[PDB]
Amino acid sequence: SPWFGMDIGGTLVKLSYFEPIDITAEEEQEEVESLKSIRKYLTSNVAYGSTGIRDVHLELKDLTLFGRRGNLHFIRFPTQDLPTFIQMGRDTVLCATGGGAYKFEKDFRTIGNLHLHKLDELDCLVKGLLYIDSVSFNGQAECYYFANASEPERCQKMPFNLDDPYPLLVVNIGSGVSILAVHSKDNYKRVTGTSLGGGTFLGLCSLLTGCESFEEALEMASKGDSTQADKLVRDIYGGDYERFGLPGWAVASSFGNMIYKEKRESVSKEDLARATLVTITNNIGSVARMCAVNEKINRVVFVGNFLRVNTLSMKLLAYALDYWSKGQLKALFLEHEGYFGAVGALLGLPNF
Amino acid sequence: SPWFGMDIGGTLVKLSYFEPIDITAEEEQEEVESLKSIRKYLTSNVAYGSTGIRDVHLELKDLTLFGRRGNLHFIRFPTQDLPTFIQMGRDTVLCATGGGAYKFEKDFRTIGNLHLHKLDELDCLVKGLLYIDSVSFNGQAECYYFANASEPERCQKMPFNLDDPYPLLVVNIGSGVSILAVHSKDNYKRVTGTSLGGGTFLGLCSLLTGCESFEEALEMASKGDSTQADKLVRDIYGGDYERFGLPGWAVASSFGNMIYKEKRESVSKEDLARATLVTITNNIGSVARMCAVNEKINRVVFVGNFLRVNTLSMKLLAYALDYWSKGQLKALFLEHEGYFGAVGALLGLPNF
Ligand SMILES: Nc1ncnc2c1ncn2[C@@H]1O[C@H](COP(=O)(O)OP(=O)(O)NP(=O)(O)O)[C@@H](O)[C@H]1O
Ligand SMILES: Nc1ncnc2c1ncn2[C@@H]1O[C@H](COP(=O)(O)OP(=O)(O)NP(=O)(O)O)[C@@H](O)[C@H]1O
Ligand SMILES: O=C(Cc1ccc(C2CC2)c(F)c1)N1CCN(c2ccc(Cl)nn2)CC1
Ligand SMILES: O=C(Cc1ccc(C2CC2)c(F)c1)N1CCN(c2ccc(Cl)nn2)CC1
Ligand SMILES: [Mg+2]
Ligand SMILES: [Mg+2]
Repeated sequence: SPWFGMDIGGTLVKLSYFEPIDITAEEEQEEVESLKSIRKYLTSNVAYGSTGIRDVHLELKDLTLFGRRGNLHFIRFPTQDLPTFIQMGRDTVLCATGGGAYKFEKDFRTIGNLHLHKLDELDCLVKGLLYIDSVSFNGQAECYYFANASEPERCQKMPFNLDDPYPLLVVNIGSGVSILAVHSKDNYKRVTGTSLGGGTFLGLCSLLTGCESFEEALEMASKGDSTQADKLVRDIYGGDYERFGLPGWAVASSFGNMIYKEKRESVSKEDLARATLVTITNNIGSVARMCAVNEKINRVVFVGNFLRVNTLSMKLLAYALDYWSKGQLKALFLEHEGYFGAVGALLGLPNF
Repeated sequence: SPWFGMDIGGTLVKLSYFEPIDITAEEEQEEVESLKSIRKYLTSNVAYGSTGIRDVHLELKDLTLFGRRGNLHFIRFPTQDLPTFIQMGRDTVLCATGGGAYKFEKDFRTIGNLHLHKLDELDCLVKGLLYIDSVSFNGQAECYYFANASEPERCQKMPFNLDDPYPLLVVNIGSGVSILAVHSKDNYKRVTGTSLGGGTFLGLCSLLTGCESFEEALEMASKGDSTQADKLVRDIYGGDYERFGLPGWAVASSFGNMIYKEKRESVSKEDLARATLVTITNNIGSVARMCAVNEKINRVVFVGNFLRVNTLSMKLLAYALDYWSKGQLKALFLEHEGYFGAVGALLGLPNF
């Protein structure tokens, strides 16, 4: 049977598949056609149906897992299209995590003799993240940060070493946000969460601008000016608020200029997309900073798919965490951002 | 000259006026007509122009201030209409605070010989709050909370004593949010702030629903169902998330159901007004709780005008702080919610 791990989130299903590359002559003969056509279908296509995507650039090659050499593949599709996935499956031990492992448990069991083992979101995320960093990204660092995030002429992606990764604050930006404090391989807790996450950005953006995809929303935001919608410290004070070290450019009230009808009439959809992105991102950064301070942790790693192909938000998080913490905290990012739960699920396979 | 204190915020100007009631026979004769017509105009009207309002129910009567007995009056109008206020003034020592004391400094000096003394927002808020609580609300408690905020059949406003008020976490919800830690009468700090405040509610509401006033926005929200826009824990898990004590009713992603076109098409403006209010209010509550935990303070007082005639948000804050803190924190409220900076300004008058 094929080796999958699946993280069924509120928005996206993430799938990790291990493709063995040490298939012997005897093993190839003694393999069932449906197993052969699964591997063929998955490795010969990068789009699956109309909404499935293989993130080819993330592939881990020549990985030794469970005593086999193979390639680790990373695949995603909308949770909305899980019925299509299950129907295809009805035309195997499945380790699954995320809320959808519970919600859609009965649906997966419509696949005859399929064994569904549910694993907790937290153990899977932590196990997957530590594993991927431990095997490296094909010899390159899995973890990176933005050096000199204060000056834009100097700001550049640089690798970051996590050989001793503890303690770690993990900020998981999915539909919502979960915040975890990791003190060791077996000692971690969910510190808190916020409901202002990726689904808020996408939902509000679609309401305000009519955008029809995550990528279109980011493309509108790259052309916008959030200060058209937001009220800044200088709009209230006429400059800096010296007494409390608030610069004139800080946002005092997100969307706060939209209380005036004349401003609502002149703002562009691109401006509103950017103000939505900036509002959500800054609020995540601030919550992350308060949790780091309370947990006494200075390394904050951001994961989840809100940050995929989203350099605006990454740079904003890098700059804001460094500025508002007076350099006490480092914003850290990971190449395999959205897939750690799916990997951790796959890694629970020996337990069954 | 009349005794005013003024807090010019980003959205509202708040004015406290002390009306002496011990005016002797000689003092009344030796008073200039313009001084007489000011007092007459202010005490004989409750609407001023088309946007000024005297909050008559807040009046403090027979207060002894600066060695005179008088009544303390509380008046508000939009910062947008401050030019009208200044023009009326051109047809006095002014203690002023808030950002607008700096921004509009030069405008106030167009009033001949008027002396403008700017006072810091923080000192004024703390001084005003402690003063009003110390003199009481005409013999009644200035401070109150919602008893048994968990059960709605029992939930009722009850008075709360602040005779020793320290330490105190003050959460000032204006256009944005400022959070203060008060350890004594002369020892207080701004802990942090958030830009998701009252102006966010009003700005987003106006964009999403077309509402044209704060009160209309609250009226739409009272008729709405935020779960039409928000994605709940049970939408993702199918129930509670037992492992982390997240109830199925908690919001997992604010506006997170609005990523689906069919849901955007069926949601009502009232639903979106309520989701806006709930999103902003819960985020303020969560930030307040994290700051309380980090400052080791268990009493959290909420002020500012986001909460005036807004019992939905007060009850939401009362219930959420008690629930998520497992009863460790008390949400506290004050009758003179939006006016403490204006009172504190007035109290700086002897210094000049
Ligand atoms: N193709 C995409 N479609 C939808 N959302 C996307 C896409 N790419 C990135 N995103 C963003 O990524 C978020 C989902 O991230 P993800 O980490 O996969 O959450 P999730 O696991 O589905 N939700 P959760 O149950 O809270 O853990 C969305 O809210 C978007 O902001
Ligand atoms: N009549 C009203 N008009 C406008 N906003 C109102 C009104 N009544 C209540 N509000 C709410 O109260 C908020 C303003 O509160 P307030 O404490 O007066 O802020 P502010 O001092 O003007 N702003 P700031 O500079 O950040 O301190 C608005 O954002 C609304 O949510
Ligand atoms: O964690 C969350 C939200 C959440 C839930 C679930 C998930 C994903 C599916 C697993 C998330 F990403 C996010 N909340 C707990 C803390 N909250 C508050 C609110 C008020 C106060 Cl006063 N304090 N805290 C807000 C709710
Ligand atoms: O206080 C504020 C906002 C603010 C300013 C001014 C006023 C009123 C006029 C006086 C407010 F009500 C609110 N901010 C500091 C903390 N912020 C962050 C952001 C990212 C990170 Cl990572 N950390 N912190 C956000 C900005
Ligand atoms: Mg997820
Ligand atoms: Mg104010």
